[PDB]
Amino acid sequence: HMALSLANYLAADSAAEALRRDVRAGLTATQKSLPPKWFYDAVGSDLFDQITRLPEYYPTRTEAQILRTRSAEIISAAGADTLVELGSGTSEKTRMLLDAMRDAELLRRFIPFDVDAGVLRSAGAAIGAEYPGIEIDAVCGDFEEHLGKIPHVGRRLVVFLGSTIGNLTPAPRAEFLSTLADTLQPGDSLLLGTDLVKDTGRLVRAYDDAAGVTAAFNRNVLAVVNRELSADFDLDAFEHVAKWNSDEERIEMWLRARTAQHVRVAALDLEVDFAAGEEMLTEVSCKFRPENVVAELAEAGLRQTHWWTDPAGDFGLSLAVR
Ligand SMILES: O=C(O)[C@H](Cc1c[nH+]c[nH]1)[NH+]1CCOCC1
Repeated sequence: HMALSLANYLAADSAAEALRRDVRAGLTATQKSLPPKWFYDAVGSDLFDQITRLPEYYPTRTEAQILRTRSAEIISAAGADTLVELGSGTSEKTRMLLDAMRDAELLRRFIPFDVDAGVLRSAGAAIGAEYPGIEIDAVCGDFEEHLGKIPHVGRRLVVFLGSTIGNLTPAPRAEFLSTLADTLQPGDSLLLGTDLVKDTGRLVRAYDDAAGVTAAFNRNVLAVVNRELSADFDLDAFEHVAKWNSDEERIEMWLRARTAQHVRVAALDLEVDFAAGEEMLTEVSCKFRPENVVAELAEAGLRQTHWWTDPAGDFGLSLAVR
């Protein structure tokens, strides 16, 4: 029910300042862009939840199937009594891992780490009910800033699933893995999900579904800016575009102005213009090669001890240690 510890390192005013800075920088750049972290307000989070069930969006169900068939092996290899989730704690994937830890009579502690305190409370109540006696220590924070705030207690399995790591470009990605590695003690393990290079048609369709749900998700960042910064983006004026970048081997989401648009952002005393056909970058989703996952882990000071992948080779999970 209500048993919980929660530390909260995210302030509303600090988030508001960050949005103002990001939007100013992003909209005044010659090549316009917006950071994807701002996708995930309440509406955008619900849209992403729906995305995970789209026929075209294979990543979630593919990762889940790997966990479904190999969770016992993962938990045995980790030997952890504490599950740290860099993420909500709300998915069936979490429960697959917790179940396996319970089955092995190892489970003692759950540490959900996410940006929404309300979500963490909900996760804590649900998990607390399903695994009686489990200790829950929630951390409300940003995984690019507050990894050092994660408690160093027990033998910890830190999981970073869904190929979230792919939403970081190489420089911030390397910094993230290095920082994360620095927090691991002997006996701790990282479980990392990475979406893999594959048929490019399938990749593009995964980010441009027939039902237009990803398009709604993408355009919602404009609604976020409209509401929070008193802007007047016309969402109907922007086309959703998903591209495969073969040089960087990443999916990119863009918003393309159908016609010329004049946008006023009142909170920033700012006016910007979009030319007809002008495109604005809103997200990258890097796709990996198995050999390069090993390399990127190595550069961060982590040794991959286990590698799991579906029979189609669509998705991969790494276990890595110091
Ligand atoms: O790149 C993706 O596949 C998604 C974001 C996304 C899905 N569809 C469009 N963007 N990310 C992966 C795991 O959760 C965090 C976000």
